[PDB]
Amino acid sequence: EVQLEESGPELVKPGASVKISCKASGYTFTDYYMNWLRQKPGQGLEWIGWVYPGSIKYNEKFKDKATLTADTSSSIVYMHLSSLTSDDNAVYFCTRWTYGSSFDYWGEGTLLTVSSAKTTPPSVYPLAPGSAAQTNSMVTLGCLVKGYFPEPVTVTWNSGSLSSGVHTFPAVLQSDLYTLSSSVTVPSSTWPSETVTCNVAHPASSTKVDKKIVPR
Amino acid sequence: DILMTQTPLSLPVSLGDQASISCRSSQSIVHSNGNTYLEWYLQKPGQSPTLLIYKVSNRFSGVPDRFSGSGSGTDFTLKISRVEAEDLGVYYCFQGSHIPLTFGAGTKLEVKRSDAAPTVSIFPPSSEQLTSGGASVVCFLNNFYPKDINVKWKIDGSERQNGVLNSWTDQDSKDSTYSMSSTLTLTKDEYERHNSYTCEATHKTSTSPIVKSFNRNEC
Repeated sequence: EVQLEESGPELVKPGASVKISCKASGYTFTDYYMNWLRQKPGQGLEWIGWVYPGSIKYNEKFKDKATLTADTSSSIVYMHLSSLTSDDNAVYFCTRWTYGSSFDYWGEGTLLTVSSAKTTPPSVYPLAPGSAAQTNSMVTLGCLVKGYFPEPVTVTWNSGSLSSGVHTFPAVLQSDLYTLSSSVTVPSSTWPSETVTCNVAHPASSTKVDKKIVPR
Repeated sequence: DILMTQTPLSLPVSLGDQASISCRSSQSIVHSNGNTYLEWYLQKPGQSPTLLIYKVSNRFSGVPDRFSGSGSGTDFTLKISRVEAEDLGVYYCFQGSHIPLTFGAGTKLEVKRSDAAPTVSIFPPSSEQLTSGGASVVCFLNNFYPKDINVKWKIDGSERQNGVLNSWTDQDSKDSTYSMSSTLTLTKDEYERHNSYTCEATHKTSTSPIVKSFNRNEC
């Protein structure tokens, strides 16, 4: 078991600094460089730098942002990232490298979120059609889950009963808070004759909201 | 820096057929020692990248023989002779000949399916939200293929771009479609100053945009 174990996810405030670790086990630590990489959501991998005792190299782009250190005694390296902004929201990976080899083993990634938001439960708004949508074989309903922090939120419909026809969209940031929507398409037969409710759970605030979708 | 250009950025494939992805470097990635340190990595959602190929054409241990790499100099190809479900992910080419080390932007391998027009639904703001002083108008554009779609909001016939937030699902594992949500958020006061709200979707499946709208003073 060669393993690179990174520290856990970090939620830090803008301007703060964070120190992410990458602990190496199962191989001779001083035979490999540790490289750090950023991946912003939905984007590619960017090389930050490597750290090896006596050899630390940065990508120019990260030179003022990241400080890499290695603690050979404990076979751990650290990437310190300073004056954080939401531009630094990313998954950071470490990986190892040696001469004649490649990035063969990687850490699991450490997700960094930089936000000044407080834990905030979602407002959940039912999305019922404006009633010209009262004619087709299928009706689409939704729930707008607005203004929560942090991720995640879980959305189910009729407590998981309605699994088919469900689209839960990835959350987006809107004034430092997340907004997500979910849609469900059900037979016109079944709504409004049957209750449809979106069940929204936000574990960080221990809040659940079960919003019934009722005609407008 | 050596810019690594991958093409295509999204490659629809059918399971079992071959896929090729191109990676071109802006300069030669032949190292002075004459090796070409061109590597390919595969990343699946939520997972670390995995090394597939190194030095252009060598498979890393455990990489099945359906992956092959070729190329020289600045033009490189990763070929998958028979795409399996487990191969779906994002492929990155990487150069380790020059500093800074650089990756291509990634080619996402996606499942090909027949074109599907989006089902578009528009939703006026809920009364609950209006009571809070906000007005989000939501447009769902569901179950379409291919993923390329353009959504435009019009309010009283004029394009509106500010306050729009879009979100896209990944390809649906069940039907290989994509869906998108587009939300226009206004204040209740701004919302009440306009009559017609239109979500307009341009998608390859029709020659003309798909238009859903509602009039605020209707029901």
